Amino acid sequence: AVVKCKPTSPGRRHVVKVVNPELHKGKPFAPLLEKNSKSGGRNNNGRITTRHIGGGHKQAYRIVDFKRNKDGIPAVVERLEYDPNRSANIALVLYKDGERRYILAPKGLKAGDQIQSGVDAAIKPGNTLPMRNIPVGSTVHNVEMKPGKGGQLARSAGTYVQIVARDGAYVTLRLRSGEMRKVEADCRATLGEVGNAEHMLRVLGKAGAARWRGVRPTVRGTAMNPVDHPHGGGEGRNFGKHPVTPWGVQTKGKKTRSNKRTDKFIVRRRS
RNA sequence: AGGACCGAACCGACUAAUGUUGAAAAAUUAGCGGAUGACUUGUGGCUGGGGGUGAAAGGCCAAUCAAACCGGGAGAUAGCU
RNA sequence: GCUCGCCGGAAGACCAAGGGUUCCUGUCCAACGUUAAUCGGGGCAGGGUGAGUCGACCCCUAAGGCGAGGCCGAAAGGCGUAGUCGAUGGGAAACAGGUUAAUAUUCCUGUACUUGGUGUUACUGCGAAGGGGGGACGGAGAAGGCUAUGUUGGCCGGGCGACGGUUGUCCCGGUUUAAGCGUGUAGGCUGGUUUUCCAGGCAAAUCCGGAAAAUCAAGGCUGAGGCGUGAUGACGAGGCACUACGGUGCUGAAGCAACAAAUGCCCUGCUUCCAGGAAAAGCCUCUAAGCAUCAGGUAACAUCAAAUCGUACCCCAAACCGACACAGGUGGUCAGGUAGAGAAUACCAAGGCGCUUGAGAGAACUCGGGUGAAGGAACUAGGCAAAAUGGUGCCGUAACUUCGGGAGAAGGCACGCUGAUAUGUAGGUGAGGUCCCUCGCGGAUGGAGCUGAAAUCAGUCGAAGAUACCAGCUGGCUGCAACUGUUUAUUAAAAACACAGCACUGUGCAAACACGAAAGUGGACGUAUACGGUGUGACGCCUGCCCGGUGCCGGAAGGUUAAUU
RNA sequence: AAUUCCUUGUCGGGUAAGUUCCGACCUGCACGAAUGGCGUAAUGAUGGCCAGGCUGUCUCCACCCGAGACUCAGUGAAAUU
RNA sequence: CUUUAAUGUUUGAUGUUCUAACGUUGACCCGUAAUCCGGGUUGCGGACAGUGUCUGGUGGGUAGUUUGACUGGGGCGGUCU
Repeated sequence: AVVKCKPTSPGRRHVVKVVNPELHKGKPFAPLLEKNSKSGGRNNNGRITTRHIGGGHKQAYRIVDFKRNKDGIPAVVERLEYDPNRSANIALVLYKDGERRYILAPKGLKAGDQIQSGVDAAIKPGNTLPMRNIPVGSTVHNVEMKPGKGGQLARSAGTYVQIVARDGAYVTLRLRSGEMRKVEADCRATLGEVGNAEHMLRVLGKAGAARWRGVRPTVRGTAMNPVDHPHGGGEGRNFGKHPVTPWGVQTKGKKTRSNKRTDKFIVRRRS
């Protein structure tokens, strides 16, 4: 659910919460956890490659099955769980064979729902089948880009891919960005939309929240003594030059796709 | 419940006076701000010089920073004292 | 040595880091000590540090480091797999008393405990570089039950007062005792037991997990403290023999109860929230490869080993970092009494210092402070500074407002002491006794005793009763920024910087981007409700016209147009 | 007006008197709507202004308590030249 | 020798298809109790991508420098034969 707190304190006026009592009020399944230490935006060389990364509440990783390769074995859900590594929720499933796994939560899934992966699976939210068997004009998530590696597309809170056409060994899709892409007609795609749609409605209401997520403050650059930034400074707020990133790139229209390796799977890039 | 409140420890450093070859190569006394947090601290580790880092001041990087220190090219050049 | 003074949440006590003999004793006084110096953290000599249980080493691992191979790189060399290192973390074991001039839970006494090795006896399925369980973990809040500690009484011992009174409801001192062993309570978690079956736990599996039936509801685990033992002891205020008043032998009475009570223990818990909260090993189990009248494993006893290094002293300081015996800085633990909300603050105990130049005089003037005639900001850039305000409870509290606030608005009233209501009340605690029992650390009754507010009435003293330290000045208009916060260490705390939110734009994953000649890493073990960049800067009303120029995003006919030919 | 040169713009408010301050006027030398515009409760060791209260801030200083200064003994610098 | 079509060969361009180089930060197997690497099998792309040399454009992102003299101070103006 969604709820807007009371302005009993400054910084609580506009903060909005996404409360969902369906989540698990306890610890997750340890066998599916591992070590994940914060990075700080630095690399093997120690330099900060990406900025605005630092601190944040401690986090444990959830071993999520982005492949769903346990075909022909129904699995029932047990509980929904919070995952900080991603914006979407996850549900602790239980296969008939006694094995447990983590997956993404579809739009209207609940505890006790049955799911089956493979080609002989039913067409209902949560099941996984190759796209060669999915009806055209349907909705899917956790889509794969290559057979056998695991879903990569539509893994966000309320994101979904909509299958729109099929001609041969490939199937065309409309991604949440509006792009029109075509991928092999053998990749696995789960039905339904990832259910956390109300996540985009969450309001932090104060700066400290962005620190819990690990977002360090972002200084503009308009006043950045010119040695640091092309925007530089000047007596007052002059800013009389084009918008440019550091290292000299526009940032306000310059398209920077230099792949030229696919040239086949793009149809309607966007806009 | 709170980046809530009064207020010590604790972290700060707004003003004043003293001190200005000082007790101190930036402190002291009287008051002051914050004080469950974007807090603070210990131990160890990573980022190295046109580079690092920076809630950004051209600030910090061993009392030294509009480009650290050491040694070297080097007895640089110096139509200037 | 007798006094006075100072800290006493330290200016006391115990350590890490660091220092490295500054430790104790004797001797010495050139130099060092901001003076003298018989003294000294000074000089010379000598002595001093005792561990199976504390710590390190060691076992395991984190961020991270090196890195056989190997990938990459003009050379140097760089990253990194398997692995190996790396604490600030996890991992078996000792408490009290006594003792040295200087060392201790290290030595002595007493009482214990732990992990291994070997051997003996009996019963036996034992086994890993594997599997699983466990270890294993967040913040906040809430009480409840306890202890350390403290208070009073009782008891024991002594005392009868330099000056009125002091054989009493008087004064002083003491009333301490551990780990360990057994008891397994308050209370927390959890439904157990027996068998059959199974796509999973990389192979196997009696253990994990899963599934279907049967059967009893009490089963087990965790767990402070209390109680008993440990302890016919030890310690013990004081006495008694040696007694150089330097000290040693023996002896040594009472050693209970009640109340209060922690920020610590039960609690790695309970409750709740979103920011969703380390790893590996040891340990407990599972079997595989393999070995079985073996080896191995288990229970009991006997016995052996538990090495090596460190331990002195200072450690908020005169011994570390600051050139000084420098008003500085420096992490962790212990946390007494009265008043108090309190680790504030004031006076004190234990304990430790009086700050390594003193004396006299009592001028200007400076520094740090007290007070003030009448006036009360006229001083001044400016109420700078100083003064004043200051607490508890009740009454009361405006425009505005995002309806939370503003607000402790402003303002007003009473605060002491004695007695009584009540020989000390409400209330808390709770004994004996009585009764019950699944007979225990039980339950209920019971209300002793202890403890202890607040309120009113009356009376009383004083100039003044929140008498001291301690402890908000308030109100009105308005600019800027929303606010909390943040920055020029060492002249700039601000209207700048950040900020939640909004917007444009890029990015379809071998993502853009960034670091790197490269491999490759971060971004991210993320996937457009996402990441990066730019601008603006809560929120509310809004964000208007112009694409000529620059740049960007696009297109097509033609013209120009490189190497190459 | 944190922007207004002429300028102490005019009027009014408050003051015995107000180049600052508040409220309107608009003749914008030279505001302007995300290098954001107009407002904005609340916050503020923020900038400016007006009151109450209290004050040695002043009229105008006076006395007292201490530490130096001054005298005596001991150790014994400095910048400058 | 003045001329014009299917063909043989020549090469040149557009397009379709394929695989044998190449790629694979796709799956699986082995070295091997190893998310590296290598090899192997298979699958998807496929002469594209990518790299190298030459080359046009872009390029304050990063460097090395220049930015005159006279002058009733300099600058501005003005002048320089």
